[PDB]
Amino acid sequence: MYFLKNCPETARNVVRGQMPISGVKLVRGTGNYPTLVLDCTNMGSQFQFGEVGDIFYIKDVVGVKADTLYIDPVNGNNYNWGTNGTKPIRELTNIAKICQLFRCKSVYLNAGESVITSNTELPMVVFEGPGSLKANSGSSFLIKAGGTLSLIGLSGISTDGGHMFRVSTVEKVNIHTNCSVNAGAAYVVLSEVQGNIEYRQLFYSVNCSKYIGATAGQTIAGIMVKTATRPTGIDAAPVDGNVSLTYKIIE
Amino acid sequence: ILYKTQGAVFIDSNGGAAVNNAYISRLGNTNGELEQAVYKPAGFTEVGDVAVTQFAGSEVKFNSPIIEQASFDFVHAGRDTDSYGLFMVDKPHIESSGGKKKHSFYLINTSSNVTLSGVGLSGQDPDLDSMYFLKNCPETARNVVRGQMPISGVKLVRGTGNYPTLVLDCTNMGSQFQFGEVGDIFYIKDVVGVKADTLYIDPVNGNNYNWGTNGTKPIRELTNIAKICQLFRCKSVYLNAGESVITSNTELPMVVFEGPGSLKANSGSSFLIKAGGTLSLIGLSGISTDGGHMFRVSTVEKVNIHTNCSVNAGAAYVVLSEVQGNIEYRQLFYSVNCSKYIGATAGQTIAGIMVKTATRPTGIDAAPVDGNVSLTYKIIE
Repeated sequence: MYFLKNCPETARNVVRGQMPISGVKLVRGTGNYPTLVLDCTNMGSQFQFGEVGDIFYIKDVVGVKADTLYIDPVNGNNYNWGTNGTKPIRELTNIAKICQLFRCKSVYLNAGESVITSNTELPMVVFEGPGSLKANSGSSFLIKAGGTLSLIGLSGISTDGGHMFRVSTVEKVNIHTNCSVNAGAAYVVLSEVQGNIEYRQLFYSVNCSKYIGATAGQTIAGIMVKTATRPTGIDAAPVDGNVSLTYKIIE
Repeated sequence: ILYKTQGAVFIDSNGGAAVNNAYISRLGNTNGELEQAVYKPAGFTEVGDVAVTQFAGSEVKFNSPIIEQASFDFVHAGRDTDSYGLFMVDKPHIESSGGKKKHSFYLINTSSNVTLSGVGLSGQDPDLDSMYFLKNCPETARNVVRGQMPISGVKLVRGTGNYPTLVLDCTNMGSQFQFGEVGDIFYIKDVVGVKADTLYIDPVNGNNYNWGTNGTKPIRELTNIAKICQLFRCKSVYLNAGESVITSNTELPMVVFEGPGSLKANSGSSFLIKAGGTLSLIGLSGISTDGGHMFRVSTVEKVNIHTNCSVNAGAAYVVLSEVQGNIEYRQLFYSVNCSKYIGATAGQTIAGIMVKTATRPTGIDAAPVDGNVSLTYKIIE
């Protein structure tokens, strides 16, 4: 419908009214700045039958919501909105942005491994589904906002070497993992700022050198690890020296 | 147009057609409510003259029409097959002598975009008359309202069907919270740019037709308080004197509750906590249940429960986590009674607890929570 060619950072291409009844591909473009705005647009059933095209070009959304973002690394299509179960997207690249725009409460991961090869932000929502999450090429999942990130019943999450969650926000961060977790020789959580983190591992299994660490100046954290399958050797020292514990619940 | 039964009727293919600055009026109000529309959609069964009727996929653009003395100003139905046909009205000037009117916008199986110009009204029947009547509008439909509400109080919406579709898009509400009525809050899907600080509840004198956001017009039941608070971004709920009760599980917004009223969960129901934040009960005459757990938490986000009033959960718990929760509960003075402060249905919930009152079940100071809850901190003398 729209082609945004080199629209400047300050420009806005506002869309109001009602979308066509039949599905359409909303936008495509060229240029380094998103400018399309959905201002209370009546999307009809476009989430189910249409496509966004290129999500990069959407600047902001007002009055349009969706409860869940669906990902399918096998049968997904990035042209899709991703907010309707029958039209899931394929990659994780823009899931933080999409959840931000549509105020999603959860992300559903269909069967298969959803992978990242460079640092990618995760929205602070509930992740569910049979899929798994993987950080390759020594990348990390990024936590840039406060709230609670929950991984529930997933096939697991792991990295091929890098720290699993890099926290760059000073707001209260809760990490709730109810699935298998494996950060290998790295940490499950690395605070890159003077953080405030609560981490809780519920059942399944967890592996890491430290559950939580920080690059420098003291980070406060609370931790609960409820599972027999853990690095029992760090029960006495679950965090690095840059982290101070508010509470420790293990065993 | 000066008519008796129907002013104008637009049906089927009228793509791109326009009706600008129309002046449609019935000649007087007398017996207008008895006129029976001749050309109408199947979905319109009411009796009363209709100024403008539209159906079968007709989507004429109505710019600044002036509609007078009509029972129904506009009756519009989307196409039967796929709800096609946007109801488009920009700045209608609606008037009626004696304030006689049934509905201004009778929308059936459709979407709409209406901009108000501060002119309008709702009928004399304090129960059935409303500006909008939304009939069987599908889940994907949106009936958007922009502009300025009428200066005089009106009842905004009524409807039939299982899906909310009305959207307040930065609507200038004027003094409608104080003088008008929402009518049926169920039909409101979303609200943008419209806020209110407090929701007022009065189980004795309240009226559910009210918005509830103005102190002189409180609502009466707790059924939709969470929805209303979420829509208008309310910061607190004020409970007027008397007992506000629920008989089935009801969500509570995470805001401050104040006032002389009390909260009561009857027939075994529980209050539901579905979002993170802080729920505070300050100075109320008390909160209690007739047997169900007091607060059922279904969110994994951090939840703070602050009760500075009398709390009685009887043989049940004050808080039951239905998920792997993260809860902090603080009881300040007054009294508290329960079998356990916090419990969970399964796989460990973390909780912090402070109980500052001598009037508590001291028998559980040593074991304040069930086996599915692990404590982060415990502050009890």
